[PDB]
Amino acid sequence: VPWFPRKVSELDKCHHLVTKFDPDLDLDHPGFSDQVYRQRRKLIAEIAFQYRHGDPIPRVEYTAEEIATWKEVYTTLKGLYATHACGEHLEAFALLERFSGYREDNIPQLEDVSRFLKERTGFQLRPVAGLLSARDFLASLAFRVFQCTQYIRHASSPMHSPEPDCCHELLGHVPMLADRTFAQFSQDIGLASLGASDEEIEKLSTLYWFTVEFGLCKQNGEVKAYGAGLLSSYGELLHCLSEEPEIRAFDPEAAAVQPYQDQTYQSVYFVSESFSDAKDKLRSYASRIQRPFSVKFDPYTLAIDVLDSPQAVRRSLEGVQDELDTLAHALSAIG
Amino acid sequence: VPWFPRKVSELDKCHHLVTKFDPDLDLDHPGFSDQVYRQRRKLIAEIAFQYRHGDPIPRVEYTAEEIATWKEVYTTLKGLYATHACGEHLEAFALLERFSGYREDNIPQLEDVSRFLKERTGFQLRPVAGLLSARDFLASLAFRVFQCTQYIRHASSPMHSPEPDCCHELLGHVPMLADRTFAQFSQDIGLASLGASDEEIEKLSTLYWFTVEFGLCKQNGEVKAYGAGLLSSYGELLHCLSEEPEIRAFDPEAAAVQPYQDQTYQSVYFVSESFSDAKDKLRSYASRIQRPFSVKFDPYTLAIDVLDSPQAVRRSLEGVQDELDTLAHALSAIG
Amino acid sequence: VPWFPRKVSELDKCHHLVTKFDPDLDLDHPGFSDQVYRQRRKLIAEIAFQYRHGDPIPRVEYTAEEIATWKEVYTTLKGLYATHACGEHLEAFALLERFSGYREDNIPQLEDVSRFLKERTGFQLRPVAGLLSARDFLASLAFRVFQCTQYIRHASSPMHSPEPDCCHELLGHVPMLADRTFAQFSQDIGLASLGASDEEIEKLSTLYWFTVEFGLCKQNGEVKAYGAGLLSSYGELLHCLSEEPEIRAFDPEAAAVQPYQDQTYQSVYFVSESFSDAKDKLRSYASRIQRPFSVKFDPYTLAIDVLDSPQAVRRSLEGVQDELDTLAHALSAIG
Amino acid sequence: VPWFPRKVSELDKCHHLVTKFDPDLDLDHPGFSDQVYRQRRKLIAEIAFQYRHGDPIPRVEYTAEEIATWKEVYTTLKGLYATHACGEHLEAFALLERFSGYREDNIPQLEDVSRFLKERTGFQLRPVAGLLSARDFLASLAFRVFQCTQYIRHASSPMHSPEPDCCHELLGHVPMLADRTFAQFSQDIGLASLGASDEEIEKLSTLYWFTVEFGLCKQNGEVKAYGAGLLSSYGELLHCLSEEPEIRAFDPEAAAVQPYQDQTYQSVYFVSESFSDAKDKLRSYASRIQRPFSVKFDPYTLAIDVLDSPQAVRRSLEGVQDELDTLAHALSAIG
Ligand SMILES: [Fe+3]
Ligand SMILES: [Fe+3]
Ligand SMILES: [Fe+3]
Ligand SMILES: [Fe+3]
Repeated sequence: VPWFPRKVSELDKCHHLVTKFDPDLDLDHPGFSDQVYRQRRKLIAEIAFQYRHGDPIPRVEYTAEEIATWKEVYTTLKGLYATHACGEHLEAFALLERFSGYREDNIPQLEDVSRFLKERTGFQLRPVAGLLSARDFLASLAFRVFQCTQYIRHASSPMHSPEPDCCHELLGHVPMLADRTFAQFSQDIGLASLGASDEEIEKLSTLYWFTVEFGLCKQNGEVKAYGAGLLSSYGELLHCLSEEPEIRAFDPEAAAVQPYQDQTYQSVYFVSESFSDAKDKLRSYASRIQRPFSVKFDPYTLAIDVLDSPQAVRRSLEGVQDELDTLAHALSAIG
Repeated sequence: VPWFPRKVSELDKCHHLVTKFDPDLDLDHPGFSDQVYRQRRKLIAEIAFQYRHGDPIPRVEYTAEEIATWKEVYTTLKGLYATHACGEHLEAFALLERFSGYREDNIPQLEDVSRFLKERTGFQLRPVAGLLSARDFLASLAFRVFQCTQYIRHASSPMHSPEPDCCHELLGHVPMLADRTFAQFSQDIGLASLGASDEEIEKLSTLYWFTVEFGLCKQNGEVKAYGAGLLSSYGELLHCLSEEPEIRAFDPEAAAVQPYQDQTYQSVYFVSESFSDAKDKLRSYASRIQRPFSVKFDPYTLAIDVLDSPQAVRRSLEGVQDELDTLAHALSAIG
Repeated sequence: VPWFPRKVSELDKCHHLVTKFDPDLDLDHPGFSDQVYRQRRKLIAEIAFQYRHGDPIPRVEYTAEEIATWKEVYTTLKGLYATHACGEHLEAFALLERFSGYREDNIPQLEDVSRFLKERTGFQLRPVAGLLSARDFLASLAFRVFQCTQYIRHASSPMHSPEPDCCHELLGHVPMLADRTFAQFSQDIGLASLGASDEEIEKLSTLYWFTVEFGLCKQNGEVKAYGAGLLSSYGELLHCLSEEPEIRAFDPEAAAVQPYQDQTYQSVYFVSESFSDAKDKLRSYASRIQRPFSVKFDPYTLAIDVLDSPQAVRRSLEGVQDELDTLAHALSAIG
Repeated sequence: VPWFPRKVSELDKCHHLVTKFDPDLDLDHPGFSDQVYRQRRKLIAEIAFQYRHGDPIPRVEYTAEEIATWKEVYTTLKGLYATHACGEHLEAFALLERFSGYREDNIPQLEDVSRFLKERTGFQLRPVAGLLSARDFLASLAFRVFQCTQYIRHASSPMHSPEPDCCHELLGHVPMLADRTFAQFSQDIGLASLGASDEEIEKLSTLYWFTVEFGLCKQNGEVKAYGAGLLSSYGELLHCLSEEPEIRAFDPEAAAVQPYQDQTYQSVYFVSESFSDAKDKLRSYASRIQRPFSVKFDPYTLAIDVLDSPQAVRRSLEGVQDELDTLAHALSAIG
């Protein structure tokens, strides 16, 4: 049986011995002349090392050379939201320009966007250095905890980034995460990954690559993009509605074993009619995932309840009935 | 219509113009020769002033004269947990001696005990100076937020305290709050106080006085105490099972308009068979609480969904069916 | 594990193999000089001989003396329904008098009152001569099917009957069965009795003796009677609220093993605050009833679902999800 | 507001002043030389006139020539069930050949097949002469009551029938109605027609024409037919899988206003992936149907609860938790 966390406190200690105190190279593209950026890459990874859950995100000081490229990705891509982007993202980004502080000059710290996501849907961002485990990033996302990075792509590559940075996720991930039914859907991707096998971790990350990271929506009839990495780079948002890639309909099995690269612009895409339809289709795929149990996210204590017994489903079922009797008493109150 | 909070971010700004920047006197008993304790009372009042939600509780430095009285209330009342105290409190206090850091010499800081309650039930302790509003302390309690006071009673009164301190709540309130059934019960007391009138606030606070603050339980046949203030003082825990006060059965309306004082050891007590019997009896009382709506705690975003329409109950009921479809897909998985 | 029916057609064969084609004597009191009444009992018994489920009840002919003692029990007991009887039974009796055909001169046949119960709550009266198995009558009452006797007590004993007749059941059982929550209550006793062992069958029939057959209610503060046999005989309805019997509170375990006779007017009675509270106490008793499975009454096909696996509870919960999506769409429709 | 029934007893009273005591002609094709068949059509039309609910179906005598065309349709169409027909029908027709009494020589009476539908899903066949109101046949279907015709098409036209006969519905309708999901699905079509406007009756009947009467399924990958009239006539069952008609995908609104004829083999068909997917897609279409309320089928009393208030939704919701606490105590029983 593969391992999965139980509390958000247990999310740290068993996912830092595998993901942290690791001396990482600069980028997988080997060798940069960016040593003062590498020390900026080294200090930015050391914030997530001593960070434990419940402690706040320590704020990041920024020099102007990554602020100006944060400005360069801002003024390009915010103008690129009227082009080909999801309309749910447009109202979410308008909320992020008022609440979080999405601007050209000031890059928002990870705390104030985390305080935004707890007030909208209850997600929180979690600072982490690497994407080094595909399981642990998915196992955290079940806890309504999005693993996020605190670094920026380099000024030499301001448009295409081979690794997810704050320009990737604060503009691509978390404006989708401010949606309610997407955040329940993106969690149920991670809710299927607890104790899931390594090919199921791969299949869910194959699924996660094509309906959250790089996924195309359909709002008001017209097809728009809602993927995180689609709304993170310059030409790919122009590429997804362009027709030299092909857009399949979103299927569970076709997104389970889909081949994918990470460097050039992706060929296969998955059109999703709505975030709820992605949630209904993840309900079909998470059922057939073979597992000796299943898990329910217990959102009061923000934990995971293993349903490895009929008795465990019962103490979840009264957790439904204590708030369904709330609905039974609310329908008496209103009227 | 009275005012009630909507988010935990809105819990601070509309409950500090009414409860904070108030220059408080030392104690309601007028006149102490405790000026170096009054500046200690003043600095412990100002830590909650600029405290905003989402920020952690800053740690408190302690001089030895309140350490020794924290040591005095510890070695007496932990010895008084075999006598007349709840067994559900007893295993909880055993968890509080291991996880939170309860001992003789060091008083546990508020961050470590609040991070404990995130792991158990999802309550959090929130630092506040005064008990200045009886509505807002109940209005925060629906948000799974317990208003708590970071000061200590004076060394001249080590046993009886006229005001709730850390010796009141960190030994009386929180080890009840770590129970799952009592936390849902104590929140439903606060869930009736949202938008409720001032005599309904007073009816609920008289109810809160007799089934959370001073409430007596019944485990293993014998009657024990589970009240917060009962498990907070020297002689009162020996007084509640004594027969010179009378213990009534816990009733919805006979706890609503029950008279109460605060100085003398209390006469009337309310025996509760279990916390679930306290929960279903609050379900009967909060139903008849007259209100233009009812409110439901949204445990994902830690907020309140006001159900003032049939449409508002639906967007809760979609959250119930997405919760139940997790359960139906779990019962397919287990078996 | 003993035997219990699954379909309503399987209420017939395995409960007529043990309770039918039995040569029955006239009364358990030894010896009547009433051979024409014996032929009446024999013909009434062979009405239920070839009766299968889905067939209507064949109408019963009545001569002058059973019509006259029906008039006697009707004009005594309807006049006594103002005396110490349930007001819910009073309004249900008014509904029976305008709907089913309750009058002094004509005794109502079983078909019209059965069509009334399928109109109100969905019970059906089902003709059978003897109560020969205490297990099978309860296991029928699981199916919302009340086994019922199509004969009349003796004319020389118009007030006290040693056996349940139409003057017993049509006066005491069926106007309680037309109530919603008491029907769901009395169905849950048989739902507890499905596949239960012999001393569990004895305990559940013993409970049924004290909360359906002879059970006492409390409406508007005042104690009244709602039991079947209490509201079936003349002197017992005035005896039960007299003080020479003792009335304990309704308890799940103290009604399970409570001793009882049947000839003398009963000593111990069980006051119930409401039929809903009786339903909660039967829920708490039926929880602790030891059984390798449970059963859910599926009221669409009127059948019984064994929950002996999490898969069975899943395909039970899917119908709950259809009927709750019905409510979630209804709350969108209304507003 | 249009009129809708409330009980199954009230289903007869206000759907016989509008559909019964009307002298109907032989066929809509004007003029047959079939006077002794017209009296056979008349006596079948008069068996439904004095029919009431709860009163069972009286048996129908059959002479040779309606048996001889029942001989003809049973040899041809049962051979046409391995070809192009739904496999869920095939196991149901095998269930219908065993239980109901389906054979070549004896046309089964309506009582033995209606006793089967109460045994599987809880539907019942209700004898009626004409389909004269498209609302009332839909308004009955919400009650799990299928309006059905106890006559047979003439021997001169034994393969194509201009009107639904016993060969239409006992081979087409009821072996679909024995499915658990389809009976819930076909009721939800009728559940949208309560108090619905005449264009909504027409929109539902055009919907009912294309997903129950003439609807094509997709079982095990291959496309098969599950429509009632498709599995009722000779050449149409080979026509629907043929390619000179076109089979659209089943849609909510494209089935609502879809034009249709009745004489020529139908052009447009609606492929449905499963009966549950048709139930999900009727959940989407009947949601957007404008109505002053919605209706819930209360399957205990076999009646309809009109949900024109939040209070009416609440007395449904206590029915949910009453059988959810059944499920909550079942998950404790099993384990
Ligand atoms: Fe990302
Ligand atoms: Fe307190
Ligand atoms: Fe009886
Ligand atoms: Fe038809």
